[PDB]
Amino acid sequence: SALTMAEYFRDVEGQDVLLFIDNIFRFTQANSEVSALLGRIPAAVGYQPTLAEDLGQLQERITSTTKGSITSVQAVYVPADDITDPAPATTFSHLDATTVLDRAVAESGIYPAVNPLECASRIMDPDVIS
Amino acid sequence: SGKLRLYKEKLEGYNRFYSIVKTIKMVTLAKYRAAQGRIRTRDFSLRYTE
Repeated sequence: SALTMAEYFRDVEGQDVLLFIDNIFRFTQANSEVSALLGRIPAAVGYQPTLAEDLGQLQERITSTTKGSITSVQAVYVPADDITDPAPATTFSHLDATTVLDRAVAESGIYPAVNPLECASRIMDPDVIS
Repeated sequence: SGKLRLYKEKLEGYNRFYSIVKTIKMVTLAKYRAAQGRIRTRDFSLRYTE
């Protein structure tokens, strides 16, 4: 629903819009809850088999086209601090800038608890930045 | 899975520990190999000191 509102502002109004989402994981979690009652065999860990396709359709809609631009900031919950989990991992390929927070950093009094060795950015290239 | 990787991280630490400790052995062995010479040249300076 919110993405549809942003798309209208992007296309019809031709404006540069911001889109904040918190939390995008719950979209996957909710579909997993209903997946069992829809007669679908659970996949690994216990998510729905359609985890990758459903998230991809939503993510591809969140993009900047020739008409307008959408700057999207999405918060991803890494269950039990396990970044190997299917949901957090599936969301890494659909992003231009990943900010990975670590509990150990926060416990040391460092805020924001960013682990720079695990973060990445697409524009970290000399051609784009100075 | 995190639980499995918890052991893997734990075993990862022990591996580096072995390497560093082995490096310590290399250092001491060199010092002992060069300090082994005194064994030849001792037991004669302290004669009238007795």
